[PDB]
Amino acid sequence: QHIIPLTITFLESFRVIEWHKSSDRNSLRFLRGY
RNA sequence: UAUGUGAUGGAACCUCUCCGGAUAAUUCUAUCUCUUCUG
Repeated sequence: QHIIPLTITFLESFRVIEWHKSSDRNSLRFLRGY
Protein backbone atom coordinates (compact mmCIF):
# COMPACT_ATOMS: atom_id res chain seq x y z
CA GLN A 1 0.00 0.00 0.00
CA HIS A 2 0.92 3.69 -0.30
CA ILE A 3 0.95 6.14 2.61
CA ILE A 4 0.45 9.89 2.12
CA PRO A 5 1.39 11.88 5.24
CA LEU A 6 -0.60 14.97 6.22
CA THR A 7 0.14 17.73 8.72
CA ILE A 8 -2.27 20.18 10.36
CA THR A 9 -0.69 23.29 11.90
CA PHE A 10 -3.04 25.28 14.11
CA LEU A 11 -2.40 28.99 14.58
CA GLU A 12 -4.19 30.29 17.69
CA SER A 13 -6.41 27.71 19.44
CA PHE A 14 -9.07 25.03 19.01
CA ARG A 15 -11.94 23.47 20.93
CA VAL A 16 -11.97 20.02 22.54
CA ILE A 17 -14.87 17.93 23.88
CA GLU A 18 -14.43 15.83 27.02
CA TRP A 19 -14.60 12.06 27.39
CA HIS A 20 -17.98 10.31 27.40
CA LYS A 21 -19.06 6.75 28.08
CA SER A 22 -19.92 4.46 25.18
CA SER A 23 -23.56 4.16 26.28
CA ASP A 24 -23.85 7.98 26.50
CA ARG A 25 -22.37 8.97 23.13
CA ASN A 26 -25.79 10.00 21.76
CA SER A 27 -26.52 12.74 24.31
CA LEU A 28 -26.98 16.44 23.60
CA ARG A 29 -23.50 17.22 24.96
CA PHE A 30 -22.01 14.86 22.36
CA LEU A 31 -24.13 15.77 19.32
CA ARG A 32 -23.29 19.42 19.94
CA GLY A 33 -19.56 19.90 19.65
CA TYR A 34 -19.20 16.79 17.48
C1' U B 1 -8.62 6.85 18.97
C1' A B 2 -12.21 7.26 14.02
C1' U B 3 -15.02 3.83 9.78
C1' G B 4 -16.16 5.81 4.29
C1' U B 5 -21.65 7.54 -1.31
C1' G B 6 -24.14 13.28 3.44
C1' A B 7 -20.78 17.45 9.67
C1' U B 8 -23.64 25.92 7.84
C1' G B 9 -21.53 24.32 15.51
C1' G B 10 -17.12 30.75 12.55
C1' A B 11 -24.49 28.29 14.17
C1' A B 12 -24.57 31.83 20.43
C1' C B 13 -21.12 39.23 23.51
C1' C B 14 -21.36 36.28 30.47
C1' U B 15 -24.58 39.84 29.01
C1' C B 16 -28.02 43.28 32.15
C1' U B 17 -28.85 46.56 37.07
C1' C B 18 -25.76 49.69 41.60
C1' C B 19 -22.12 57.93 43.89
C1' G B 20 -16.02 53.81 47.98
C1' G B 21 -20.46 56.84 50.56
C1' A B 22 -21.19 58.29 56.02
C1' U B 23 -19.44 60.61 61.46
C1' A B 24 -14.91 63.34 63.87
C1' A B 25 -12.18 71.50 65.61
C1' U B 26 -4.41 68.43 65.34
C1' U B 27 -6.16 69.69 69.96
C1' C B 28 -3.95 70.19 75.57
C1' U B 29 -2.50 71.22 83.73
C1' A B 30 -2.37 68.01 88.47
C1' U B 31 1.04 65.28 90.42
C1' C B 32 3.98 60.91 90.07
C1' U B 33 5.90 57.03 93.45
C1' C B 34 5.05 52.48 98.55
C1' U B 35 7.22 50.25 102.83
C1' U B 36 8.51 53.22 107.88
C1' C B 37 10.33 50.32 112.59
C1' U B 38 9.12 50.02 118.85
C1' G B 39 10.71 56.16 118.99
